[PDB]
This record gives sequence, C-alpha cells and structure tokens, in this order.
Amino acid sequence: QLVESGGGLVQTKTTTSVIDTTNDAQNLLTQAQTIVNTLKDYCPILIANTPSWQTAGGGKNSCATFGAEFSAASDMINNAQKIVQETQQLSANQPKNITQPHNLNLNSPSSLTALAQKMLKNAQSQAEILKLANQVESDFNKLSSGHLKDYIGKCDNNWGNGCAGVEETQSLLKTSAADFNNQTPQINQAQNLANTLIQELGNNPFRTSAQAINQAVNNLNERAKTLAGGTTNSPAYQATLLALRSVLGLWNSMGYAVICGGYTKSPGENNQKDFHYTDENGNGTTINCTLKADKNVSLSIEQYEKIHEAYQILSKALKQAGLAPLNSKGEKLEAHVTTSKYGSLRLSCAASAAMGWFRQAPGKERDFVAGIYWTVGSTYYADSAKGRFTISRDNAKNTVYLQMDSLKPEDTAVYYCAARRRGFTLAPTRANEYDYWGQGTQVTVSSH
Ligand SMILES: [Cl-]
Repeated sequence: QLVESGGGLVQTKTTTSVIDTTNDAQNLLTQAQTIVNTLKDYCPILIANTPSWQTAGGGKNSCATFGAEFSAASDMINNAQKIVQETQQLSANQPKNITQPHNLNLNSPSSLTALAQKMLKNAQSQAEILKLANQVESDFNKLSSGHLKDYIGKCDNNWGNGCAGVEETQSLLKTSAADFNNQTPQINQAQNLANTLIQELGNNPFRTSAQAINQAVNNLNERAKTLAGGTTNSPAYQATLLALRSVLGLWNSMGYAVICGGYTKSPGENNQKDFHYTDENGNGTTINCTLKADKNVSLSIEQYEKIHEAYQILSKALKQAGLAPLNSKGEKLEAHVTTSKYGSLRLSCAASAAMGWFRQAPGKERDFVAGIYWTVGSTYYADSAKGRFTISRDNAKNTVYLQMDSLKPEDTAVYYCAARRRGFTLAPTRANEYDYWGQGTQVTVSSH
C-alpha cells in the first residue's frame, strides 16, 4: 500500500585542517586583518546574564553598534603593520663606528656623509615607530572605552569575554613607550649632529668630535636593538602584540553573536556548517552557520570559514608560540581548524486527497511533519519542518517525497508516510485524519 525508502543514518562529515604556519608578526597581522576587515566591511547582523551591547544591538547590524570598536581594531592592525615595515627600515640603516679619526684615508668625506645619512634614517625610523606605538595605545583606549569596557580586558564557555591578555600588554606598552620617550633628547642630539655633518662635509659651489659622534651612533644602535629585537622593553613589539591580542579579544567578546550562513548560490540551501572552537583546558564550543549573504545583513559560510581559520592560527600563535621579535624570522606553528556538517536525506513513499509525513521518537507519540494536497499540490508544515523540510509529490509515480535539510540529532525518529482518500475542508494534520500508513523508516542523526 505505502512503501517508504530513503531512511537510515544521515552522513556526517568532520573535517580537520592542519595549518603549518609561523609566529612572525606579518603573518599574524594578516590573520588579525582577515577577522577585522570582514566585520567592518560586511557588517553582519547581531543575534537577537547577557551583555549590555547585545540587548541594545540585538537584530541591529554590527557597524552600528561596534563601528568605533572595528575602526579602533582596524587602525591598530594597520599601524602595527607600519611598525613592522619601519623595523625593516631600522634594520637596514645601522650606522657603523669611526675607527681612528686622525686617519683620513678611510675616514673620507664620502664615508662620514654616509654615516650621517644612516644616523638620519635610523633616528627618523625610531621616531615613526614610537609615534605609531603611541597611536596603537590611543586606538586601544578607543576600543576598551566603548561597549566592550567590562568585557575585552576580563576573562574567567568563555565567549563574551576578551580572554586575550590585553591588560597585561597595555601595561608593558605604557612602561616601554615611557622609557623610550625619556631617551628622546639623545636621539635628537644624534639627529642634529647628523644634519650638521651632511651640511659641513658638503660641496660649496661658491669657492662634534669623533667620540661625540661615536656616542650618538652607539646610543642610536643600542636603542634600535631593543626597539627591533626586544620584547618586554620594546614599545614596537608591545604595540604589535596589543593589536593582535585586541583582535583575538574582539572576536571572543562579540564574534559568537554574528549572523553567518546567508545564501550565496540560491535561497534555502543545505549549506549549514558547524565551526569548532576549542579554548584552553579543552572547553570546546561549536557555532552553526535563510537570507541572502550581503553587506549589512549576513556572512557567507566562505567568509566565516576565513574568519574561523584566521582565528585558529591567531589563537594558537598567541597562546602557544607567542609573537616572534619583530626582527626575527619566526618559528613554526601548527594550527588545527575543525568543521563538521550533516548530510541531507530524501524519504520517498510509493503508493499503489492528501498525503503526509509523520515522525515518532522512542516512547513519544506520532507527530505530524509535512503534508501535501493531492491535486493542487499545496503544502503544509509543522513548525519543526518549516524551512528545513520540503514535501513534494510525483503525480505519475503516485509517490510522495520528504527532502530533509538542516538536520540535527533531535530529528532521529521513525518516519511514516500516510494517506487520506476521503475529502476535507481543513488540511489533515492529525494521525486520525489519515487512513493508510506506510511500514515506517528509521532516520538517525548524530554528531561524530
Ligand atoms: Cl475527519
């Protein structure tokens, strides 16, 4: 009479990527950038004890609530990227010392002008690195003052809280930046000395001892060494680390609340993907990804994939390898990126006025799932099925189908196809309104 097919255990795919990367600043800054740029450029809507910003901006797109936070985070990464580039400048301009000032075979006017030029490039780079480092601190205050005041610095499910060590590095940055601002006259005294040399040793178309200059070269070189290769004492390293810890903190504080999974290919698509997050201590969470993915509405699964991958690299790098000194090549890092997804199912039912699908769980009653009208092909769905399941019928084959998308373990039950030959006013949704029943087909959903 009614014979079901298409049941069974739904396919589960668990995919793990092993990313062999490095802890060098430029690589980490690119990961931080992926996270902040996708957020400030595509503004996804925020999901409607919960935080202060969530009540205010729930259903109200990000960028309206976190526009200042995203701008602060973006500026921190851009300025840290400039710090990394200036530390490259700084490493390329290391002035050498004067050996035997009395001898002028080697201590030539061309050599001293070349010495003064480097002192000039080196001093100017130091000034720019420090300027940028103070601006990252300024941009951090802008980030830590708004909605995320109570959250970004705090940590104790860890979602909603910073958990990035942003407070510890702000303090080390303030102390490092202070010491470097104390040594400003000494880098001024080397800068004017270099400007007097380029001038004096220069051509005159109209016709400050060696130790003192060696003092200036030694001071510049020692300061530059700590600025480029230092950690605890470098405001360059602390500013770049604060930028990295702030983006990680930004994602931990509000990333869970971002709407993801908007349709790219076509509306109502089995794209649903679970993104796995692991905290230290092994506390694992998973974020799941019906509307079009577009700016100010949603994030496509590809967009979330790229944030999730950047986050895993950034997290592992910051948590377990640390940031490598700005002038060092950087050590290897192995990051793990895990995602999972369930397959779809298509129940079929061959018969030989209305046809429906029912589900019954162990010990629980027969619940209506979906129904279809025999001539018109009008369909009705139970609230559980609505949007996920689709009922259809092949008039010719006298078959009814149930496309099952967006499956979750809760859907595990025996699925029955049912038929009513007699007429009706109100669409039949109760089991007593159906006269013919199929054998039943077990459908099993479970996480790996
Ligand atoms: Cl009836």
